[PDB]
Amino acid sequence: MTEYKLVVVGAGGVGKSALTIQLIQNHFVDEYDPTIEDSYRKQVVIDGETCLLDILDTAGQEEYSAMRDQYMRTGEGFLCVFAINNTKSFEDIHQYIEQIKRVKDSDDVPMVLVGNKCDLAARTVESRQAQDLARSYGIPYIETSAKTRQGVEDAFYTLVREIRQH
Ligand SMILES: Nc1nc2c(ncn2[C@@H]2O[C@H](COP(=O)(O)OP(=O)(O)NP(=O)(O)O)[C@@H](O)[C@H]2O)c(=O)[nH]1
Ligand SMILES: [Ca+2]
Ligand SMILES: [Ca+2]
Ligand SMILES: [Mg+2]
Repeated sequence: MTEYKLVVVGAGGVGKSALTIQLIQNHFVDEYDPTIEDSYRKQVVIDGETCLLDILDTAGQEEYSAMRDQYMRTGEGFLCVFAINNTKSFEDIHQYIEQIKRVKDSDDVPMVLVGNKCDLAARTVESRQAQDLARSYGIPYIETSAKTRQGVEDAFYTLVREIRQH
């Protein structure tokens, strides 16, 4: 079947694994469990087509930035996640996008900017500023909550569609 190599990237703690676990396993990891590198392969039906999601869940850890070039090379589409209650993760997310473009020698690589944790009250990143960043890059912006599942399928399936229409 058609396969989509998705990579989830972003600062530590933004909810990369929670987004993936919510998508693939229909539940929210309310727990501390840092990722090194994790891979999920789930066969889904998206707009009537059977396809294999091959999702690589990466580490936000401040080191491990050598293992990062290798999965950016192989990755087909990228979920670029920050948390709407963590301005630093937003500020850091431009650096991931830049590294994706450098490692893939392209600025037309399918990407979705994801503002996660949108259930929380103490938001520190306004949707308007996330909008501008996504617009400045030519990529959609989608807010998610891995806790309530809001926007989760939307974020991942839009990424698949960005790949399909690329
Ligand atoms: N309220 C809320 N908490 C969330 C959400 N997503 C993740 N969290 C919480 O935030 C923490 C970090 O989640 P996690 O998915 O492990 O983040 P990560 O980006 O995968 N971390 P790492 O880079 O270390 O692998 C956990 O306590 C998790 O339950 C969300 O959508 N809403
Ligand atoms: Ca290069
Ligand atoms: Ca181009
Ligand atoms: Mg994780």
